[PDB]
Amino acid sequence: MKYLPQQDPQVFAAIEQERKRQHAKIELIASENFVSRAVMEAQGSVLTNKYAEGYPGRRYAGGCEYVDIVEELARERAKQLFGAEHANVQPHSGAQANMAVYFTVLEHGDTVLGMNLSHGGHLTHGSPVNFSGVQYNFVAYGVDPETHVIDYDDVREKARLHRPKLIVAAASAYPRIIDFAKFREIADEVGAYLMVDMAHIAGLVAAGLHPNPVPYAHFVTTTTHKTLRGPRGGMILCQEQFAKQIDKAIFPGIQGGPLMHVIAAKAVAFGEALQDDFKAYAKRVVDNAKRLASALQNEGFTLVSGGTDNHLLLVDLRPQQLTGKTAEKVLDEVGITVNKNTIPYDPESPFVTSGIRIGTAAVTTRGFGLEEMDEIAAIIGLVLKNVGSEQALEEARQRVAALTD
Amino acid sequence: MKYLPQQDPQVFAAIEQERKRQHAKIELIASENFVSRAVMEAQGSVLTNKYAEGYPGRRYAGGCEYVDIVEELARERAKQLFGAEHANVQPHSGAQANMAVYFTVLEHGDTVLGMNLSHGGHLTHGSPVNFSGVQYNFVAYGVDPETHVIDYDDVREKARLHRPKLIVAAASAYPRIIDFAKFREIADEVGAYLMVDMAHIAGLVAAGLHPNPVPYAHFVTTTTHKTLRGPRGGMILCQEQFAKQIDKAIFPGIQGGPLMHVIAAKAVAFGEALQDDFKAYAKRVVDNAKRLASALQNEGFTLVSGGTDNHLLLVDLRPQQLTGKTAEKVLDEVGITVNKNTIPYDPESPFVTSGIRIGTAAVTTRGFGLEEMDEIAAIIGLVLKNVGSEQALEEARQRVAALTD
Repeated sequence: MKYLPQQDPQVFAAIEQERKRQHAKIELIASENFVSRAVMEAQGSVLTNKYAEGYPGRRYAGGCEYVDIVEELARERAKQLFGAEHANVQPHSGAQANMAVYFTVLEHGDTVLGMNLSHGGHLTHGSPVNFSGVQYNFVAYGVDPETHVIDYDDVREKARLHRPKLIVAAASAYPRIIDFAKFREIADEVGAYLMVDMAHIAGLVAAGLHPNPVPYAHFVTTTTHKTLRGPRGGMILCQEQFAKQIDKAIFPGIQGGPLMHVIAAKAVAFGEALQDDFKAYAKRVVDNAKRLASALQNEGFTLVSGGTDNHLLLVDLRPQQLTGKTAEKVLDEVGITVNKNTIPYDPESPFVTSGIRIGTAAVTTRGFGLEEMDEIAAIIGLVLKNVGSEQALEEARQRVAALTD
Repeated sequence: MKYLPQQDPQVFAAIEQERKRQHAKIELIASENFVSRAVMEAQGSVLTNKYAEGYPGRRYAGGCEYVDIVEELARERAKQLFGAEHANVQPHSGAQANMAVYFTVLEHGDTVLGMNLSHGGHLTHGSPVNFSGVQYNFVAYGVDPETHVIDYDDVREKARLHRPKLIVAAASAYPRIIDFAKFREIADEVGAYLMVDMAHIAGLVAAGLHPNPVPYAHFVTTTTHKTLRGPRGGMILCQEQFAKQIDKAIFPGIQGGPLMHVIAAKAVAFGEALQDDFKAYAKRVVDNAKRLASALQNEGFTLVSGGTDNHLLLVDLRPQQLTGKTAEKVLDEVGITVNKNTIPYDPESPFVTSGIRIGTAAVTTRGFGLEEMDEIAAIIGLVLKNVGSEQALEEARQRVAALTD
């Protein structure tokens, strides 16, 4: 940076602190990742100056000749990446991506079937304090109490009973592979649309390590900033029959002027995803997640679903008689960043929880491998089995520092 | 740039073309402006890596210690700038800022009174193809057919008849000062909330050249990227009694994770706005708009409202027997960027129009003064009075090139 340190010393100092923090801490938040310097440079471009209401070629303003190219590059790379017939790269977030799809196919008060929020489902999949649960009539399907895998007979029973107009698949904290073929089969029986919110698994789908929902879903929403390793924003994928309706829902439906600088960075992120190195990266993410899961069990931890199939895992902390809140607090003290997360059939509230959510996407971008996964799990064991001991937390603090150079 | 040219030659080339375009063209789109290099550097920071769901201190994730400072800096500077009791700097856009306020005080199907869209009102103020007109029952007030100034007796009559729960004030294409005192007086009579969408006039309010709506409105929404000269995003200002409700409406209401890198740039933009130079800048914007308005009338053009009080003006093209579409097209050929805009009581559709919207905020940032305003208006006269002559458009093309170095 050059102009910011002179202009705003207060803001620059906090950014530099955050920059050093991201390097020092072990970042295990499943939704977080580190973007390349090329992605950031695209977000810090002059493209923020341009109002580009509308779509490439069909704009409601002149001078969009070059930002059209940028958006088309973002749309075509995404179609090439996921095998979609249409893409919309304008959603400001995953929340707005979901919102636009809901705006497309649903009237106010329509019944929608999504995943239970305490079982892995996202806030935008029917939270009573979120727009989705207030605007639409959301019913929930769950996971098996023992295996923690989606009960597909329950998805079928809830669909046949409540008769939803839309079925939503995918989650924020589900460590297993989602059977999209069964979700479409259930949707076809009740005559409902199938939406898949692949936000978390997007990068794994792009690398071919998680089944692609695109051939099975009518709508596929995602964030660009999770396993896809792009800028903070959203995207909608659909077949050409909904293409016009999806575009109208974003603009002039729920949004206004798009973020052309962020869309530029999306294109860069999609470009990086198409390369062979990203496929090797995403496999290491999955390999690291399996290794970390196995190593935590070795330490004596119980895991939700008994392991993982993707990038994230959930630790059932009930055997250790610890809450997610307590675990989150004590690991923050030693330099490990997690988040408290409800486990399926949690006896605790969403603000206390009985579990922690851990992802490997961030540490794998850094260069962490199977060996580092063994050490991370060993530190977690030392911390959580000795919460009252400051000498163990000091030992953990030094071992965290050794991993991060 | 360093890493983007190597990583993505296609995206970098289009950005460089856009960079050169912004320098070459005369940018007269009223909603557009040029951000400082410090604002861009904040948007191209590592802050995009961090999930900061919640608010400073009351986060739903750990490691937010430094991004909290950034957001607090953005919130406190905005409060210092506009004299507000509370600020929310998380809205991804002006559309989402408006959406959150609507989500706060209104149920589905509630009556809301906003400005007529063909008279100056914005898309989010009740368009039947926008979420606002579909979600809520929008009624419109208008301007006087002769003076084009808001008919405040009509605002009062529409409010007393339709009994709205909320009244929205402000516009996308209104060249005069809005009487917020009268809007609150009308709202108090019918027992309705008053929302002011100051998106366009925000920078002029910050410099004290347009009356502050804050003391009069229950809610004040705005974009940060117009006359405020900041990054592309939104903001909500309100009194402390709605503070908790407004925060809940943004998260977990309509959004998810905020854009911390954009919020950083918002803080930088607010910091730049607090300085004395910005007040001198914003006065020049107003001075330039008055000079350009007077000079266009000198050329023989009819203006909506007979001039301007702010940053923008509307040219009534009916005397020249030209549509806004035609004027927009021919000025694009010579290097002047405008947008077609409906004039009050337009006989043409919103896709053809009888007028063009012109703003001075962008050219004033460049260094354009009263002399340059005289020349810009002279070129517009040459172009629009000689649409069929290629020799005049070539003469105009060279005169545009002379203004932009």
